[PDB]
Amino acid sequence: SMAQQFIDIGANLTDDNYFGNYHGKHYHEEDIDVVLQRAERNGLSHIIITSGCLNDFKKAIEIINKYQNLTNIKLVTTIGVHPTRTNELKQEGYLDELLLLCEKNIDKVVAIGEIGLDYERLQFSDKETQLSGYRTLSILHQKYPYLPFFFHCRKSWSDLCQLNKELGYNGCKGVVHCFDGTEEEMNQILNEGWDIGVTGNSLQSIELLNVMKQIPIERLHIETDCPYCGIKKTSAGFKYLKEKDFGVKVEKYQRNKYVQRRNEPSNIIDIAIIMSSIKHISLFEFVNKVYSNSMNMYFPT
Repeated sequence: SMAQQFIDIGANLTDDNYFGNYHGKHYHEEDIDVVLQRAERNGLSHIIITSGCLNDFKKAIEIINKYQNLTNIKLVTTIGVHPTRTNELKQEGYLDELLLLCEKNIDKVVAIGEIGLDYERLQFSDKETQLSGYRTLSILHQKYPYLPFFFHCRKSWSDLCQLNKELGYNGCKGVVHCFDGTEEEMNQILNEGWDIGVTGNSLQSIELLNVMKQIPIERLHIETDCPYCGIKKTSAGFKYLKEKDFGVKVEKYQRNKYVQRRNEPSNIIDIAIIMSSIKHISLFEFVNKVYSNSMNMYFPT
């Protein structure tokens, strides 16, 4: 009976922090329940739990199995291997196990992702391994040609665009998420038929604000990428917020309070506020249209 206002197209709910673990130490009880309660209280109706490898996918499925009966929020996930974990594709049986898990849980899967290329993180999966892995991952689109994409792109757009063409992705639906590129990259992305997802990282500088305000409203999605990417007091976008609660130190954890530096699905409102302000669109009109974008992209009827 709560409002249905937000779809978080990218929540990292498998992150250690939601199991009360911060850099290897256990601080508090696994609190996804209260994270979800706060999310419901702010009108989140669907949360796409991002998954980027076999372990993540197992975790995402466990969260959905455990919590779906305790929340009105639709919990779903994605199928794919993050460019930085494409090295894991070399282990024999890895891909088969991933594909079997996907098939058994296909009703929980709403995108192929998080997939793509990351040319700032080349130490576990080098450029060749990333390119190779992306090609291997095309089996997902082959098996499930109706699934839209959730793409990761860092300093790699020209290569990503070429690969998408080569693998026949062009003309499909998809979002380039956590976008922080240039105006020219934004326009090339839209020119290729894709949408753009905006997080707190997309809003960190005045230069980024001037790119994001140019995203056409009917091509825009919002997301938290939580626990990462919360608006900082340092952020350019912060100029547009009014009385943001930063929460409390993890040592002073309260069930009814935000943990400091732990972004949450409910913090998606920060993103809608900033975006609608810089685009000079009525907040509720903005909220409504972005909701519709994400529904038609990931939860079509």
